[PDB]
Amino acid sequence: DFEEIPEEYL
Amino acid sequence: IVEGSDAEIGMSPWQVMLFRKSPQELLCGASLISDRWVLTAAHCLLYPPWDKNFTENDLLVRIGKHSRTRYERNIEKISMLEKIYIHPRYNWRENLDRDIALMKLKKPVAFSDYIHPVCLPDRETAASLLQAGYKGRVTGWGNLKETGQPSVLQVVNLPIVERPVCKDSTRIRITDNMFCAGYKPDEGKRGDACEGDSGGPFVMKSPFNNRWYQMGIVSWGEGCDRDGKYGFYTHVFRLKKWIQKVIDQF
Amino acid sequence: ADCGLRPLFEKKSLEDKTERELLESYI
Ligand SMILES: CC[C@@H]1[C@@H]2[C@H](C(=O)N1Cc1ccc3c(c1)OCO3)[C@H](c1ccc(C(=N)N)cc1)N1CCC[C@@H]21
Ligand code: NA
Ligand code: NA
Repeated sequence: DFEEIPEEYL
Repeated sequence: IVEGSDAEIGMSPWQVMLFRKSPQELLCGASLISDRWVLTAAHCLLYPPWDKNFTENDLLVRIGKHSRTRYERNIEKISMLEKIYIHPRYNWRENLDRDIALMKLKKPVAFSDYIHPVCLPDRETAASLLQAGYKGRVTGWGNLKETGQPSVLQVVNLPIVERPVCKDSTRIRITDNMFCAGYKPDEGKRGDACEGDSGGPFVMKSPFNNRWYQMGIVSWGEGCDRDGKYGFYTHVFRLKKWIQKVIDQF
Repeated sequence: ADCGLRPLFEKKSLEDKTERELLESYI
């Protein structure tokens, strides 16, 4: 259930 | 956190969430102690019986958070790990003695209303505050019960327990590098850390200078909020010489 | 220098809802 974080952090 | 309550906004601005990249999940709690150093439990990172051995690249630190699952745009900050340092004598074989680790961030995090470092105790504040019956505060996004999950950061205040009572509560060999906290069954009140709260801080507000100090790290327990059991915490002051060494060397 | 003083509480002289419980325990 975690909201997506900006791809920049991945 | 079991039998705690919702945190207020900005109540624990040193709170850190350790977040796994893939699959995306809550790994543990942690603490901000400067603009580039995060403190957590060794077991959050390394635990060979369960084949746990994370590398820097495996996780993220999320700072400034309140909601557990939401991406808190314009409020949280997400940071990459440069390096993990685990206590070289962390005893994962036997009792989790010296359950402590440091993470250095790749870049300094900017402090804000929601992001601010906690103090680390010196001898005198530990001597003054780490007393049976004195209460500290534990915070985290861990489970609400031993056997759901919170929408926002949880908080519970818990009294430090006498070392003999800690010892008599468990068959584990306890060391001077651990303390326990929690109410006794006849005290009526409840509360404990639980799965997901691991690595997060046990803090106390000095009545001498009105500053918050992190006296412990959520380390282990038997179940959560069980009558006759206590949460165990890494004794931060007792390992401070290693913390200083690491930060001074790196 | 500034460690342990929260922007939304100590810096503004606002108390959180249970910090006084801790104070009362410090006997
Ligand atoms: C990875 C450790 C695990 C950790 C913490 C725990 O207690 N362990 C079990 C344990 C305990 C004592 C030990 C040990 C393992 O090996 C030797 O000494 C931790 C944990 C559990 C309960 C509490 C608590 N009730 N306050 C605090 C922390 N759990 C939750 C998920 C990870 C797991
Ligand atoms: Na015992
Ligand atoms: Na208990």
